[PDB]
Amino acid sequence: PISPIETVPVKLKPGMDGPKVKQWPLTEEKIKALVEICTEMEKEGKISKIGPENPYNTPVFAIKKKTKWRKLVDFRELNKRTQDFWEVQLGIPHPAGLKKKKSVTVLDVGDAYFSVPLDEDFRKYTAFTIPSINNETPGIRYQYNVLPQGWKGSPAIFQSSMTKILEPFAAQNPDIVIYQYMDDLYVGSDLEIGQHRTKIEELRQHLLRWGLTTPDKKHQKEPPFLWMGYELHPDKWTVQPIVLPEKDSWTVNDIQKLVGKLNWASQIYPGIKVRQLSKLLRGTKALTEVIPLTEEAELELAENREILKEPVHGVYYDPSKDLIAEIQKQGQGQWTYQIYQEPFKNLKTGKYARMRGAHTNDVKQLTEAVQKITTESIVIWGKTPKFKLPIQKETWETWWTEYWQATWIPEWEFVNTPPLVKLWYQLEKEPIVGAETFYVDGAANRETKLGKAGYVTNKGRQKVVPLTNTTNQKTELQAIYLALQDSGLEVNIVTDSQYALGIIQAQPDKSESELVNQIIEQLIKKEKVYLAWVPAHKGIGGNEQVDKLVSA
Amino acid sequence: IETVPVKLKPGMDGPKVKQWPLTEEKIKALVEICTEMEKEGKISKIGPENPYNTPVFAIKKSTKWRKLVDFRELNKRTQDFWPHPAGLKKKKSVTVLDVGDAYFSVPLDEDFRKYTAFTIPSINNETPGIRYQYNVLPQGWKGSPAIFQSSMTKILEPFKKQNPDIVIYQYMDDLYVGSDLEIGQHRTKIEELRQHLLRWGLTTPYELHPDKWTVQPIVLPEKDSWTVNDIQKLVGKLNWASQIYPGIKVRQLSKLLRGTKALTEVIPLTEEAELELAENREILKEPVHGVYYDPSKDLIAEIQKQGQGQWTYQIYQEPFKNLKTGKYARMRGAHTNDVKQLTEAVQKITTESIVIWGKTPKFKLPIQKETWETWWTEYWQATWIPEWEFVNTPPLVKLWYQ
Ligand SMILES: CCC(=O)N(C)CCOc1ccccc1Oc1cccn2cc(C#N)cc12
Ligand SMILES: [Mg+2]
Ligand SMILES: [Mg+2]
Ligand SMILES: [Mg+2]
Repeated sequence: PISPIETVPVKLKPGMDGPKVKQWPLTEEKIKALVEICTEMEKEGKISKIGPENPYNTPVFAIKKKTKWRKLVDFRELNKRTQDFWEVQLGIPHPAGLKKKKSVTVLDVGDAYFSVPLDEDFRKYTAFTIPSINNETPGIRYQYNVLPQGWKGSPAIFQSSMTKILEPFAAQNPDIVIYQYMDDLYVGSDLEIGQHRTKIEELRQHLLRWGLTTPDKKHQKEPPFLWMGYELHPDKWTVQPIVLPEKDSWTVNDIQKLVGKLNWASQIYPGIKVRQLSKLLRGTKALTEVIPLTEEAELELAENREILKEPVHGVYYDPSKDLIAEIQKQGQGQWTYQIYQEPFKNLKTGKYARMRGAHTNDVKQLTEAVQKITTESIVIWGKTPKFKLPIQKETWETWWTEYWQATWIPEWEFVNTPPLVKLWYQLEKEPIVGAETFYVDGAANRETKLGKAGYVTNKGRQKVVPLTNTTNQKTELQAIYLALQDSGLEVNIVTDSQYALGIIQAQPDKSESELVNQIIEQLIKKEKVYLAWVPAHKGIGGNEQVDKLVSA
Repeated sequence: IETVPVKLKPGMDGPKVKQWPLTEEKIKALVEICTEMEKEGKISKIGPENPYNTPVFAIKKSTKWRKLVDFRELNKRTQDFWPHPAGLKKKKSVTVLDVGDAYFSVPLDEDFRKYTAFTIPSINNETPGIRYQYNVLPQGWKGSPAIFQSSMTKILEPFKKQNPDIVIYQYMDDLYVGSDLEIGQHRTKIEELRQHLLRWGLTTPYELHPDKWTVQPIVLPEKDSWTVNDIQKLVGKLNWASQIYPGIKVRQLSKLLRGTKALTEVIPLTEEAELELAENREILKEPVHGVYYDPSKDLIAEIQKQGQGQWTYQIYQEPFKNLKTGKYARMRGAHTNDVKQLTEAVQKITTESIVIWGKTPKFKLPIQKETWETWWTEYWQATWIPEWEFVNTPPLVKLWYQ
């Protein structure tokens, strides 16, 4: 049934005309199916036979996936030529953000698109043709009067129409919640299940008056609902079950689909990790290129299969209770969080394991995790949560104060659940008295890639180590590593490398580079370290001598 | 009553910018504001055949909520339109008047209205946004003051006639009114102009003093006893500053370090070394030689967290050729946290920048992007929005501007 809703005006992209895609010939079987479908659709006003003048065409086809037939049109050309529309909703509501309702009904709109009219001046550009037997005769000219399935504007214009159509009904029933999604409606209420069925029946007949057919009270989908990868029970939600494949070889494609399913599971499965797995895609040359699995990826995947063994569910949302988020460290770089209002009733879970830089530290990463949780809470619930964090005010205050970058720290309470989050070391702010002063330098032949790291101390010690296949930057770090290695528990280091200074002052506790991870181990073992910088090749003293040494 | 034809620059379509998500509190406020704006005909709802979008935000200028539209992308796409008073920066006082409400009495070219479309987002994708477009001249669109300009000249001509030495500059939704009068005479002159504006049906609700603000000169430490480390810092800082002031020398200062000395060893400041440093404090006093403002090139601002509520900034167009530098201080006053501080600093720099050159700078902000995208509106008061990007402050840039 075509609805008496107003039509949305539609224009072609300016300076383009309608598609003239000539129709491909069809088997007499398919031609018969189309003619009978098209007459039935003509009967219902969905399409109309058109004169000879309409110069447009779009190929048509007939199929019946191996009972009934369906008519399929290829609007690819017409789509390319028609104006853009306000993007139909992409994002979908997240089950953890639904409010518990006593009865929820699922209505499917039958032939949604065909129930809505297509504005008049645009109908000419939908013309299509049912081939004659073998071009023996001229074919049938038809054009659409409703939103064609597969045309670019149908999804947005349908949703717009549905929204307008709903308004008057929602007006007189502010006690009924209606979600609109594609050609579905999800109608919830806490009314007595009796008058709830009453209101559903009202809404169905309101939609029928506007041309929208709805399922009978005996065909309305029953719970728990299979919806967009989820299971929506009346009192809990969870994801639909995940099947991780077992393979001897893995292509870039198998891995991608695998990080996908694990990402999917992390919204309710606490503990999922995908860092070492997606490291495997850092090159990802081709979707077919086989990628050997590192040992760490193997253990990651094995641990995930263990978590998937147990079954898990999330709860729905209560606007009156608080919103709370806890974060636990979960290995190097990888973090896990839960959001809940009831101490063991999770709304949802998630991960954060982004380095977003070659080197980081734990406080930086936890602060980033708190950021992603904040963005996510706003999206799902329109507010930010309270945070319960395994880090003391002393730790965090010191960091965000000393941190050269601006940082927002929410209200949180310290939760003493090891592994706690701590600064593993801190450089000195002032040079150390009675500690040996090491003047370090590195140099590398930018062509041969051979190098040396050296030092000269104030106690008169000097040393040079040879380096192969290295860079001026890697040697500058190596010189610092050397001085750490050959010093006591307290040491002053003086470098001329802004690169090396920049890395160390940042105070990382984890790195992609093994050398930087080695320096980090030294730094922890040390009791006091002061790092200082001087401009190079300015004959300062200490720096000049170790430059002379290493540059020889 | 009659509208003014408006067009986009050739070969450009309108904006399609994402709507950031908002707290239920801010969405609630935007629906209230927009419901009344529609009642008064200032905006109307729109259909799916409008693909355009500009972000909207809820801020506070007071305890009632205000609505801010980020027309940065539309402004880039309409700059087609139509001397900035260099004396404004000189005046003893400058007061800023929000005259943005003038715009809402003016029809906007019906063919251009679609380009101003915007969305009020929902929570958790429950509904698609509520979608509106503008029927009148909107605040924040750079076409609005251009269209209204003739009306503004008309309403101001009397007042300028009475007060020939008072400078009135318009930028976006604000009038900058600058005098050399005594403050009480200044604020009276402002009140007259407010009264004159109001009684001609142009509603209006911040005073600056551009004669005082100076470009900071480099400051070298003054110590009783100097260690090796102190002389190294001094030599490094002075080495940095000599990319800017040619005349700086370090020969005598670094000589004091010849050898291979412990860092904490006290070095007396010999006579020649003290002379060199005293001369260098003198060189750092004067201004740089050939640094001039090219109005075609963009202004860039950089900001450094100095700790204890302090922030240094530089505005420049070519690296190391600073048009202005400054340092902002913040009183802890309960919260005054890092983002509140950076956000206020950005507004002060932009204001200063508007006063001096008439354009806003492009900011290099020391903050994680998402953190900024999340909280910048909790403290934003201006009605304009500069461009910005996100960076990682270098190690020594901080201490050298301290
Ligand atoms: C409490 C009990 C429950 O069962 N759900 C699910 C949460 C109740 O939230 C609702 C509220 C109003 C209307 C419908 C609701 O349900 C859905 C919301 C959003 C998307 N939906 C998709 C389906 C399907 N297939 C059902 C829903
Ligand atoms: Mg919801
Ligand atoms: Mg990363
Ligand atoms: Mg060197």
